[PDB]
Amino acid sequence: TPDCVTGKVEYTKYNDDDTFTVKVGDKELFTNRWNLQSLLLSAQITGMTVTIKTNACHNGGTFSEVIFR
Amino acid sequence: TPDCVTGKVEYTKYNDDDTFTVKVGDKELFTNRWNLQSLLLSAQITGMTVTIKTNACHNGGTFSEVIFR
Amino acid sequence: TPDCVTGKVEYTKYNDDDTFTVKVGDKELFTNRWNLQSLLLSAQITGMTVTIKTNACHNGGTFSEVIFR
Amino acid sequence: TPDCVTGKVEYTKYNDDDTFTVKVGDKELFTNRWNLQSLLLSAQITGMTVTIKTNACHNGGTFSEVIFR
Amino acid sequence: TPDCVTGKVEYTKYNDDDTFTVKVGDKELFTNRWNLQSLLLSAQITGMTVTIKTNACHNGGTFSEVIFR
Repeated sequence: TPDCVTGKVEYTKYNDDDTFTVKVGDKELFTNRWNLQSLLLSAQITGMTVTIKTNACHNGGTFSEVIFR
Repeated sequence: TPDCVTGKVEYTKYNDDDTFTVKVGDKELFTNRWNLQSLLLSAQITGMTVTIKTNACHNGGTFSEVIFR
Repeated sequence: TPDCVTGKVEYTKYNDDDTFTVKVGDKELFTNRWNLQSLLLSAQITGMTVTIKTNACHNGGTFSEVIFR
Repeated sequence: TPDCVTGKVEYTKYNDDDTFTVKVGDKELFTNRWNLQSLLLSAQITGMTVTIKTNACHNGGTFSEVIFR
Repeated sequence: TPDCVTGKVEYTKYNDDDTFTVKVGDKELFTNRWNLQSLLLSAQITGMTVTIKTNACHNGGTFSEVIFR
């Protein structure tokens, strides 16, 4: 899957539909994977660099693959 | 959903009905989303600025949307 | 419900019946709410001041309401 | 349940069966309590001293009661 | 289960099939145990040494047993 954005997690958002948004690089993207919520907030808090890979690489686009570096 | 309040989490409260209350800005708001409890306590502990988004923007109002910065 | 004790968590204990005990101020109290276990351990580790609210405000009293500050 | 051993968690072992071995002081002890399992991991991650309470205080002994200090 | 690799977690990856991959030593290994995800990211974050035990000890192999040190 192509890299979409890489960078520290700028901010995150818990959404009303229970999905979870991250702003990384130039994009907000959201995931419907419950498991990723804790992981991504941890990554935000600790300032980890993450790479979000998705074919739907647009603002508001969906993702389910993350590399934590 | 419009922003309701933004600030550090002044305190949180675990309620007898197992809902979870946050005090942010000038409002106590509560959520019954279990996923949010650990996210909100982490945001409080680490001193994140959160924005609670809700249409019940008044004391005692319910919410299910949060930005963590 | 009335405040019972306020202070840092002195220690916590996971009990054989799967309830969870905290010591705050001069009182040892316990809760049967699963949700509170990780929250209370996190409060303890991070040095948060908690207020345990309960009408059973005595050693061995049960509680299900906590303010984390 | 009497004290068995007090110390920092030397290692934790998540087993195939999903049981959870912990080594504290010179004792390797197993527990089947999933929640207690994740509290121990948090304790080890953050450097907490714990007291494992059990009558079966030998390698391979079981427990279900811990004091997090 | 026999030892596969021992080392710090170099990076981790959340996969589209909801399994989680760790790079330790010269191996990428993945697990389907949800519970291990947070613990493995934590080990990565804190620089903990892990020992992954599996018979599938080869790049891309699966695992379900870990010792956190």
